Amino acid sequence: MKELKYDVLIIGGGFAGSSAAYQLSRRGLKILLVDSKPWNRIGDKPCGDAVSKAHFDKLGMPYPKGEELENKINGIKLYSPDMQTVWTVNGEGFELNAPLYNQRVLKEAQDRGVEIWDLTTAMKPIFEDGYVKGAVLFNRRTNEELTVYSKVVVEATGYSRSFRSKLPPELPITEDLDDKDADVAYREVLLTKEDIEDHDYLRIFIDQETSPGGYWWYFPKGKNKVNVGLGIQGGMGYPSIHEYYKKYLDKYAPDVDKSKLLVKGGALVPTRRPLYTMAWNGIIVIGDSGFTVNPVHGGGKGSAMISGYCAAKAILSAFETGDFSASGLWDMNICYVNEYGAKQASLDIFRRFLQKLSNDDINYGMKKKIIKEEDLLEASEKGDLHLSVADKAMRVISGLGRPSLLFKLKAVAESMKKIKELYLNYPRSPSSLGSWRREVDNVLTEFNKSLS
Ligand SMILES: Cc1cc2c(cc1C)N(C[C@H](O)[C@H](O)[C@H](O)COP(=O)(O)OP(=O)(O)OC[C@H]1O[C@@H](n3cnc4c(N)ncnc43)[C@H](O)[C@@H]1O)c1[nH]c(=O)[nH]c(=O)c1N2
Ligand SMILES: CC(C)=CCC/C(C)=C/CC/C(C)=C/CC/C(C)=C/COP(=O)(O)OP(=O)(O)O
Repeated sequence: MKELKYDVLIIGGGFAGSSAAYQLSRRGLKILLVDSKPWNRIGDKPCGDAVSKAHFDKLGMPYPKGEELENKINGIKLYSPDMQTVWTVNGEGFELNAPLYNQRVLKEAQDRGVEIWDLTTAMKPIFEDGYVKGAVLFNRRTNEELTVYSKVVVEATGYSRSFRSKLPPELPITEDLDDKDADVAYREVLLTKEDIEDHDYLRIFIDQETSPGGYWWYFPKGKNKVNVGLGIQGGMGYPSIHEYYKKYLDKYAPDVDKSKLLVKGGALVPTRRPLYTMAWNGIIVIGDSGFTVNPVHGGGKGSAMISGYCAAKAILSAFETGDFSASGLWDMNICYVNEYGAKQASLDIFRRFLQKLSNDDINYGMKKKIIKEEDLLEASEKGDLHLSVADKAMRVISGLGRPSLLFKLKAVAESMKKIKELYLNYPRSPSSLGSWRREVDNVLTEFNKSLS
């Protein structure tokens, strides 16, 4: 078989892989990125396509321009199940043409020295002496099977986790996730018959009956075009999401023209803390493959880009030291936990609480102003549930005259506090990973039982 030598092999060219490629470019490294999809389809996984502007501003990723930016976003309207209470959170963001932006990032990375092979699948790892050392690839453009050696593989295969899942199962980098720690989500993009009211605002609709464990959404892509969809929690035995969509679409999108559909599709999305380690010998995992998605609102394009930024940093450091061991690449973990992972862990707890609340609970809490709509924004910043907020919330619901899980909010805050402390003390080396992990698992196990 043909054998090639690269510094870095990036597997997957979505927001995660393309960010890593972009952030590693113009540095004199020999980099190959591969994706199973043809070029003009790269980036087209079903998504609501909404990304906060802050992520581009902090990472130095290109702003979306032209046909890439479908609609400027100025905030989000959050709807109670009975739709009688709406909370507004203001903030700048973009409704993207995801494939068009994604492909432009890749083409610029390519112009900046990164080699790209589309229609190419990494079929199996090269693994020897405890190290990932590359991949066997099948290039369906050339109908060639190729062996590529790399100092580091960047695993950016999305939810498929189609490379790291083929590594020896004893390795931390092969960590799987519980079925209940992901959503299935489905969306369509449609034209609308009436102008879209406040089209610069996303709409998110909480409802445990029409989207159990997730939510419905209505994300305008223009004055007369909307991305509408829902996500529901996995591992709960729920019926087909396509059947939820058909049944309740009219509730959330009565204005759409069902004859003018531009795109439709679904996929899985992780909703948990990240991989306990995103680094091992000769490999870093990023994006959905590394469980980088915000457990509460399900947004992962922004955090995918953050994970690509951290990966590039750790890899550049590893080429300085010559150390591509787990230890040599460990800054991946330190960087990612700092930038988003600790926040995710806190929100992993909070998610579990939200998914157990009833519609009556959520209607009541929102109507009684259990929190300010402004406290929502502060909490979303680092995923913190502060004392004064929790205490006030408890006083607000103190008149409620039925059993409710809302009264567990104080204990939720306590568990969030516990897990945040653990992530603030992320293991400085691989040799501490195991005992730290068991501490985190114990916090989660104790929390689960508290809600049962
Ligand atoms: C319906 C729906 C809606 C939303 C969202 C998800 C879903 C399903 N999310 C989440 C967000 O879309 C998601 O977190 C990111 O797109 C993940 O990007 P990645 O690059 O990690 O994976 P992604 O799956 O995008 O890319 C993985 C790539 O790897 C390739 N690949 C896989 N295995 C391979 C192999 N062995 N060899 C070669 N290539 C391989 C695939 O071809 C693919 O291009 C979201 N996020 C957000 O911020 N805003 C939102 O609006 C939403 N809404
Ligand atoms: C549909 C699924 C599965 C996920 C969606 C993921 C989401 C909700 C993405 C929204 C991203 C977006 C457009 C955010 C902009 C709106 C907003 C409130 C941004 C807040 O960011 P900040 O910059 O911190 O706010 P400020 O500008 O007020 O400081």
